[PDB]
Amino acid sequence: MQTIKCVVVGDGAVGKTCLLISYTTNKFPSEYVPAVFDNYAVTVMIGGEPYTLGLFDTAGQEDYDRLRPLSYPQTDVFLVCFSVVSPSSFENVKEKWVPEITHHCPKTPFLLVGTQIDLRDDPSTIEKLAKNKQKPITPETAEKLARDLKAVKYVECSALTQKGLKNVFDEAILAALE
Repeated sequence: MQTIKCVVVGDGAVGKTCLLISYTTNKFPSEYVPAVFDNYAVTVMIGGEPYTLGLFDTAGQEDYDRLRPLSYPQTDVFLVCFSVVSPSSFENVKEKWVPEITHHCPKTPFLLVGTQIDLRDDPSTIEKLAKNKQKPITPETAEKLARDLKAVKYVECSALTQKGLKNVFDEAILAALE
């Protein structure tokens, strides 16, 4: 209980980096991304009881056989991030993440977060989809996928505005107790 380990991972997600950096100091635009990606540790004050928080993010490598599972994951909280503006990203959650989770041995609470709301497929974007007749998927269609097995809870956040972190900020504390 001295420290809380949490891992962050999403399916591709082009704005995956901007999501992590925006939390460190705000930077959705990420006009310029850093070369090598390093990990950052931050602590939050709560009722006067500061707790350290370790954030882990994949930075390519892979070919180094990092082996996240380490035959014994030390993560007590698993976070997932996906976009609801693209269709292929919707199936990717079930085609790869649903089965891949088996390697992690579903024995811990999972949280499903929806990001990129508000944009809901900006107009210029829905036009590009209209040509392929894809159309964006609604959050209700995604919520059913989480309740397909045993999703603990689902939440939506807007990174474009500070309305996204405020939603996942209160929920993040709940995991701290666990």
